[PDB]
Amino acid sequence: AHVVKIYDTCIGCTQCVRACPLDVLEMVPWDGCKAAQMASSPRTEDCVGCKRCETACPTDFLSVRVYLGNESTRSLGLAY
Amino acid sequence: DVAGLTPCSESKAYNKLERKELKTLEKRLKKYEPGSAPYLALQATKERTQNRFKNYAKAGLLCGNDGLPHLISDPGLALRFNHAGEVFIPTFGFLYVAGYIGHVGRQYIIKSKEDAKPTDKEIILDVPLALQLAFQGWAWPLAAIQELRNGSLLEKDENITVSPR
Amino acid sequence: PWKQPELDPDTPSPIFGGSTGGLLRKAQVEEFYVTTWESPKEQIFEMPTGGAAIMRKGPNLLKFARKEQCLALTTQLRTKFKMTPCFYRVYADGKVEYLHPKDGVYPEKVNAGRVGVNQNMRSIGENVDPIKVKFTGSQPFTI
Amino acid sequence: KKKEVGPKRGSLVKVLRPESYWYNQVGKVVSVDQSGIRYPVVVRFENQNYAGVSTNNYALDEVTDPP
Amino acid sequence: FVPPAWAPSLFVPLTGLVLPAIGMAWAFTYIQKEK
Amino acid sequence: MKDFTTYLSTAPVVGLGWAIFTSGLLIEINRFFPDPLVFSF
Amino acid sequence: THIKPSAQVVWPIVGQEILNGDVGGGFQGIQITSGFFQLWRASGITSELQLYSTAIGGLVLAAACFFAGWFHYHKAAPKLEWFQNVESMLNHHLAGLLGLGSLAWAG
Amino acid sequence: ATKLFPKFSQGLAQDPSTRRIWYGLATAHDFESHDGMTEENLYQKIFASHFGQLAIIFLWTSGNLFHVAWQGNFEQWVTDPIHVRPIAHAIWDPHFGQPAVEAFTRGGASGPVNIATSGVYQWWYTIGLRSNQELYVSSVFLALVSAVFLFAGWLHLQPNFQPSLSWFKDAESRLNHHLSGLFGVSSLAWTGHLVHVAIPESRGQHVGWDNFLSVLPHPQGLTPFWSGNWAAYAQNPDTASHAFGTADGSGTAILTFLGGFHPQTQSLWLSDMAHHHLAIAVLFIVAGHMYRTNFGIGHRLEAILEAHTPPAGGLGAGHKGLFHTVNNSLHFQLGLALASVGTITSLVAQHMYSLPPYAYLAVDFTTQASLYTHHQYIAGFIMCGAFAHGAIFFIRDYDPEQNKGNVLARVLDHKEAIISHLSWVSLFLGFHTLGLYVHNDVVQAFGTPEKQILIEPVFAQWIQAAQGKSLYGFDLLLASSSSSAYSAGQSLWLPGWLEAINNNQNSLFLTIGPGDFLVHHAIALGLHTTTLILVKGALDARGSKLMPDKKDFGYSFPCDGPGRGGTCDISAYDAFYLAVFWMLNTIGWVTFYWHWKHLTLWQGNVSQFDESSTYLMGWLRDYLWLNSSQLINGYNPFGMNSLSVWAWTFLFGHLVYATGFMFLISWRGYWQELIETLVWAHEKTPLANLVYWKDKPVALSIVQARLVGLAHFSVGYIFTYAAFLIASTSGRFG
Ligand code: CLA
Ligand code: CLA
Ligand code: CLA
Ligand code: CLA
Ligand code: CLA
Ligand code: CLA
Ligand SMILES: CC1=C(/C=C/C(C)=C/C=C/C(C)=C\C=C\C=C(C)\C=C\C=C(C)\C=C\C2=C(C)CCCC2(C)C)C(C)(C)CCC1
Ligand code: SF4
Ligand code: SF4
Ligand code: SF4
Repeated sequence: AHVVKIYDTCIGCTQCVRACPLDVLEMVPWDGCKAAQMASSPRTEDCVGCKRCETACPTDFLSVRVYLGNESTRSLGLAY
Repeated sequence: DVAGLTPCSESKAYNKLERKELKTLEKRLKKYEPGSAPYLALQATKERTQNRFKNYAKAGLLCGNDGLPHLISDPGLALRFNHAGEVFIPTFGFLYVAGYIGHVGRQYIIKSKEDAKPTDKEIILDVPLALQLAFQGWAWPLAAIQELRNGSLLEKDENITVSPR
Repeated sequence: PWKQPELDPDTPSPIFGGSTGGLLRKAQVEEFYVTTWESPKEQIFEMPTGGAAIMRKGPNLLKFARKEQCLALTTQLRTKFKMTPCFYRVYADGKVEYLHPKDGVYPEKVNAGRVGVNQNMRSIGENVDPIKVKFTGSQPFTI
Repeated sequence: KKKEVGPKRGSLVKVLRPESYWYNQVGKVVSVDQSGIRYPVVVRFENQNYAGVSTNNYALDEVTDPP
Repeated sequence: FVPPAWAPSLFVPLTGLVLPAIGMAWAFTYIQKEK
Repeated sequence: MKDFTTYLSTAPVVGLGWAIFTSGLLIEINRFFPDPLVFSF
Repeated sequence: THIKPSAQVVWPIVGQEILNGDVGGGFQGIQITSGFFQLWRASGITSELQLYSTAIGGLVLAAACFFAGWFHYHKAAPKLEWFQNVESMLNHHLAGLLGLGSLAWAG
Repeated sequence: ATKLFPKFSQGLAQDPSTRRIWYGLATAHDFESHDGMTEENLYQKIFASHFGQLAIIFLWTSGNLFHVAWQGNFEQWVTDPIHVRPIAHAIWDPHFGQPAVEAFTRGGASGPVNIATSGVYQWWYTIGLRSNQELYVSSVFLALVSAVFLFAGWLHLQPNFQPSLSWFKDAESRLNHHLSGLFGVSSLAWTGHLVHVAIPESRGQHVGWDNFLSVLPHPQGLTPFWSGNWAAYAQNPDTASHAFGTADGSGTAILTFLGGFHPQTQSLWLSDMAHHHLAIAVLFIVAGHMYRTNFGIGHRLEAILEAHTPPAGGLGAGHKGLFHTVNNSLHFQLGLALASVGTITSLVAQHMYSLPPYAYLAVDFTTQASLYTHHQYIAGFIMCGAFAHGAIFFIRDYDPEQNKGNVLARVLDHKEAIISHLSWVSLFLGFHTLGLYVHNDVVQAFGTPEKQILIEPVFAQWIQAAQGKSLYGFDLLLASSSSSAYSAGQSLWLPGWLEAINNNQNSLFLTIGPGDFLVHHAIALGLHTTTLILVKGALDARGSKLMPDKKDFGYSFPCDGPGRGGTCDISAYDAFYLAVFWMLNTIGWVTFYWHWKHLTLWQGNVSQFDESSTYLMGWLRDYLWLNSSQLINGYNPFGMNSLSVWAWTFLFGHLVYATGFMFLISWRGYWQELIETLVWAHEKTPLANLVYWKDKPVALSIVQARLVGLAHFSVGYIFTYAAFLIASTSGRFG
């Protein structure tokens, strides 16, 4: 499926997870940010690449990136 | 007599076009009584056409094989055949006016940035300030080249927003 | 959460007529998703696959063909009535997978029990150029 | 600890981050975190980006004086 | 050397009907070829 | 007055004023100098 | 049947006076296709004085409606229950907006 | 899942959708993105593909020769090259009706035939082919050559025959061999064939393989060549009253400098072209042994690249590091090759019509128009391909650490300045050209056309007066005998060239007026705008402010979503796909100008083009409406003339244009939802749900949608203009 990569510039604001319509991201404990939270993608096989997480990222550039490629039944959003 | 072309006064197709225009204006005029407003309107149109055809002649304008006047754009060639007033003088005048516009816009951009919310001044114009900068732009090239001399016209490449490579 | 709940097919479905955007042949060929919630009272909600339904006072079970529909229903129930539902995925052979509350605390929380995966530890824009990774099968963002 | 890990709060800074929207731009320091995070320098910018935000976190090595 | 007069009556239907039909048949079997 | 003046100080209103001013200037120039093409004093 | 309907006249400025064609009747203008001439002939309008009076009445009613909008928003704003009386709105529109206007035009 | 059709992509194999087919075709020959691909395997696949394309080209020209020989009138056209039209191929369509069969019988044929417009008849008459048996043996020999090339590609693909990586990367030896052998001795053999065959065949002497090694091309017999008296070859040139098919007014000359055109056939002399190709061959051979091979002499590419750096930091590091950049990145070489070849075919198009090299080619108006239009469209297409593959080079294989401070790093550093200046010049040209055209149209509309602005193109007229055209007057070079340019070559090529350039019948330096000036500025606007789009796509290919990480997303990706205000059409592929539209508009402009000017020249009403190209009403009415009367009357309820097929393919092109509008305007969400509804309809129906699809039907990708819309748009454009051009030039001429 698609590739979801999260960098260290994330501030743990949990906006990307709330904007996710397929429950791909998660919040794990961290020490590199003030909020002590870091975004993770343990369910990247269910991500369709809608880039809704990138819209909700408040940091400049993007702390979360979605790269398309190798579309599957789950990645193409097919009910059939 | 440049570019194998004849002057408009010496040309025959120019006079033929003028005669055809006068003929169709007279044909339109003959359908109205002399004591009617369309008659005076068509007479004024014919007078304007005759004045324009007289002014296009005896002014250096030349036409080739169709009676439609041609314009010479190369400086020097237009200078030695009295064709500078065709495009050479108007292009300098347009450059003067365009520099006026650019200098006035630059002055308004710079002078409305050292204040709180410059976008508010951009969207709601300071009309007395705009008119003052409008009437102060008559010496735009002097101020432009002086800003070039002191270096305030151009910004250095360190304070300029730049795209990643 | 502490113990992963097991789905019950005998739980009553919410009061609804017939759906046209319901489960297709993929439900009997590939996996299909099933959402469960616990309604304290009967009320009308809007399904993502059609019109409106009425949930029963008790357990409620619904079936969908896409996980996005399940999460849309979940977030609608959480925003409108604070229901906290949960959906499973059932394959063709009957394998049941727990999907939304992986630690039972929802992904908005942390719970100090999830290991962060697929996290690049370098800043964005510090990735190598595609010329550096050529004829290797490794993307610049996958390292 | 000693002095401060970052610049003075409220002072103008120039962002040296190339991938940022505010590269070679002047911003105002809001607060500098002292716990030891990667990007403690919070900078507020007068002009918003395409996303509409105007604040970002930068590290110590990507801020300089306004020239 | 010179082709016979019935060559337009044979090659044109061959490359207009038969050859594209067998090409689409081969391509359809190649698209849906599974392991 | 000053609220109405700031409304008149908005960009569309001053743009409209410039539009009427420039259009009227060019139209009166064309009317009192009928159809010129070459600058001949 | 011989004079084309014309109601727009241009100003002779840059040679656009040629758009004032010979529509007939000793007039120069643009041949209009709105059919306003036939509408005014169907309404019994004969002289230009009636058209002037209709124009002045239209301007007066336009100013009255513009003041009415200002009044019914800023001064006397109807409530939500006033707008929700759909039965009264339908009755007044069927009887007064359409039927009374139809009877007045018939008369 | 995991079907075997995309064997070059394991990820595409595991795609249960119809898109797997489509992405299995568009990514077919992108070997750099294939799984488990090495550089040596990529080079071997490239070599096999090149041999395949060569075999296809040779098979195609063999088929052209065979279909001209069989079901053609080559001998009848040889006898009378003025009246009877060439025949391309016979028509066997059972859907044809009897009036359609009767109407298509032209050129003295026994069946329905197509009038040839490719111009191979004139070319094969010029090179010396006269009989149908010669065309037959040439076609079968080219078919054998194509089969040999296909077998060679297969054998070089086979193991223990694949070339090494250093064999492909040996740039110096390849450059020397292709400069000296592919261009030098090829041109030498071609001009030897010219001297041996074409000049005797143009002088009424048959030279064949049977009588080869027996007839001497020059009566002196090669002894002036060894004696150094090369001027003896240019002793008795062909006279003005010389017949091309016969020996009347012939001569004994194989290499000369008779600049101009043959008066009988309005084409360049065969001896002049033979001398040209001989000089070209000598220049290529003497420059084909300059680079450093395994011998001790030669030139190293990297040494000259690194040494050519301006002092005092004019270009920073200079041209250093470009050798590895060219050698490692194949897309850079692809872009350079496509740009050079596009400039070459642009020059070919601009030099065929003014200087026809083939006998009886200028009289064939439809042939010249079709050839010019085809060459210009191909030129624009590979111009755009050069720029697109340059953007591909910038995205895929470009290491700034390698070429740091060089010319590439510098032009990537100030790319904003280049893009801004190109945008400014595009805005300037477009604003002033549209303002001038609208001003002229308004002035002509008001009944007083003398008020329009007609800026005389004095620069081109001054150039043409400096090159021999005395129509404009003036006293520059090649018009006054006191000039050194007139004195030099006064008895070499000037008397013929001046006669050719002072004639108004041919297309050699035609009269240029204010309408020509305006359309030339429109052409300049089109070229500068397409250049702006393509260099903005190439320079911002690997990154921008909206997408700094554009290199990680590849060359052809749809968007980044609706975030940051919207990011659709941000890849360099989208910039190329917009530049395809702009290139199509520009080539449409140049072809409209060429077609209208040449049509008014052939009709003799050059004044109509002079007084009608100024304003766009003249372009719409006197060109797109007046000349389309015969095209639209190809088929009607009254009957049918010979231009029925051209009207049908004109409407066909307008239809494909509309389908391009379909695939370009509407985007993916509506069609995806509609496909979902159709999937439900097929799933929930009796007597039809027994069947099923092996792959799930999905809507086409956004990049795929752009490609399909571009293809339909370009196909409709090409077919429409080809139909209009051929129907207008052939319906009233011959
Ligand atoms: C007699 C004095 C003299 C002069 C006139 C020059 C001049 C030049 N030398 Mg040089 N040279 C000199 C002495 C001189 N040199 C000496 C003493 C040495 C030591 C032996 C050299 C060694 C040397 C080397 C080794 C090389 C040069 C090169 C060059 C050229 C490029 C210089 C440069 O940096 O680009 C000029 C500076 C720039 C910053 C470039 C800006 C270019 C702009 C951006 C392009 C604008 C294009 C624009 C769109 C055009 C619009 C027109 C429109 C119609 C399209 C330039 C023509 C180079 C060369 O051959 O190039 C031709 C080169 O490789 N020189
Ligand atoms: C024939 C139709 C047409 C026209 C006129 C334009 C015009 C333009 N496009 Mg193009 N374009 C078109 C179709 C067209 N496009 C199509 C179908 C495509 C494929 C999708 C593109 C793809 C494309 C690209 C990829 C690019 C352009 C660019 C441009 C600009 C070129 C600069 C120029 O020539 O000076 C301007 C000339 C003009 C004719 C513009 C029209 C201005 C006139 C004078 C009207 C101005 C207003 C006027 C005073 C009236 C005011 C009142 C009114 C508003 C109510 C210009 C805005 C380039 C650009 O943005 O420039 C940097 C660019 O990069 N276009
Ligand atoms: C007065 C302000 C101002 C100034 C000084 C400039 C200056 C420049 N622009 Mg910019 N531009 C402006 C406004 C301005 N622009 C606006 C409002 C727009 C949006 C329509 C643009 C759109 C624009 C484009 C798309 C491009 C430029 C380019 C350029 C450069 C070429 C010069 C030129 O004439 O381009 C031509 C500029 C125009 C045609 C824009 C004219 C817009 C209106 C007509 C002028 C507005 C005047 C303003 C109301 C004055 C305010 C005074 C105040 C007291 C109220 C130059 C750096 C070009 C570039 O990059 O060159 C390197 C280029 O490609 N500009
Ligand atoms: C029989 C009485 C009557 C009449 C004739 C009208 C007439 C009209 N109503 Mg109204 N309405 C009425 C009763 C009436 N209403 C009642 C009782 C209610 C409350 C239930 C409403 C609620 C209502 C709403 C919510 C809306 C209307 C609107 C409209 C206009 C519809 C647009 C149209 O057809 O243009 C026809 C235009 C003309 C014939 C031009 C002349 C219009 C004159 C000035 C109106 C004279 C009639 C007036 C009602 C007399 C009383 C007002 C008096 C105090 C001065 C029209 C003017 C719409 C509107 O706002 O339009 C402005 C609208 O959205 N009506
Ligand atoms: C809305 C449409 C309309 C209007 C305005 C009229 C109006 C008129 N028609 Mg017509 N008519 C109509 C429809 C209409 N009709 C229809 C549909 C038909 C069916 C075919 C006819 C058939 C018809 C015929 C056959 C005839 C008329 C006639 C008349 C006139 C007689 C009026 C009369 O006695 O009525 C009754 C009028 C009143 C009771 C007056 C109203 C009460 C007043 C206004 C009270 C004022 C009080 C006030 C406070 C005090 C003054 C204030 C001051 C001090 C400031 C009148 C001009 C007749 C005519 O022209 O001869 C004269 C005639 O022969 N009409
Ligand atoms: C010397 C010539 C040459 C060579 C060797 C290449 C080679 C390559 N290019 Mg390049 N290219 C060229 C010319 C060339 N191109 C030209 C002239 C253009 C401009 C049109 C382009 C534009 C271009 C783009 C924009 C892209 C490439 C890409 C590619 C790669 C994919 C090829 C492949 O295996 O897929 C095989 C591909 C296909 C089979 C698709 C062809 C479909 C065509 C358009 C259909 C024909 C149109 C029409 C329907 C025909 C019927 C007409 C009708 C009337 C009957 C490959 C490296 C791609 C790449 O590198 O991937 C990132 C890429 O993105 N090229
Ligand atoms: C004489 C003449 C001519 C010619 C011309 C020429 C040849 C020119 C050139 C030119 C050039 C070669 C130029 C260059 C430039 C460069 C640069 C670099 C620039 C810059 C600029 C600027 C910077 C500006 C600015 C401004 C603005 C925009 C605004 C404000 C003001 C000012 C002015 C400051 C012709 C025939 C056409 C026409 C007639 C006349
Ligand atoms: S939206 Fe961005 S900054 Fe916020 S938690 Fe997600 S990756 Fe981090
Ligand atoms: S692209 Fe969409 S589905 Fe994928 S991680 Fe982002 S928000 Fe979630
Ligand atoms: S290409 Fe489509 S999905 Fe992408 S940003 Fe544009 S409209 Fe949105």
